[PDB]
Amino acid sequence: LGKLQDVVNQNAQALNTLVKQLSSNFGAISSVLNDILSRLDPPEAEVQID
Amino acid sequence: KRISNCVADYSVLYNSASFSTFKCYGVSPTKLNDLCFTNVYADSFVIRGDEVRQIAPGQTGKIADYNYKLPDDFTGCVIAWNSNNLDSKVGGNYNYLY
Repeated sequence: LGKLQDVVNQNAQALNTLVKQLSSNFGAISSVLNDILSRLDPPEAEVQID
Repeated sequence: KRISNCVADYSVLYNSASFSTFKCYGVSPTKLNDLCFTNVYADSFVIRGDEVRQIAPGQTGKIADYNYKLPDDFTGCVIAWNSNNLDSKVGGNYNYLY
């Protein structure tokens, strides 16, 4: 079945891509927000968090 | 220097009340104390009084560009102090190079 399978595969792939989006830095020095907070002071690391 | 398989605290390295300057571009000693790091490095050298200004992420000059370049994502601490009573002597101390 093609019609019933596309509506599930597309949603699952969109959810997977949403998960993948958290693995990118978006031009920052780290991906996870805890690492920059642990390694840099919050007054200076505001740009990366923003 | 490489720090591995060693547990310690930075509180002793701060309450000496003898360091003239303190430039940790990263986190407060306490901030980097509460969390757990994997490895710590130590780069020790000597420098003049007019060149401590240039040791900062995002500055130019003749020492920060030709001897040790500081990257933008520099999360380390810089601890500097005066010990001119031991590493200098009368007649001209020229043992240090740059």
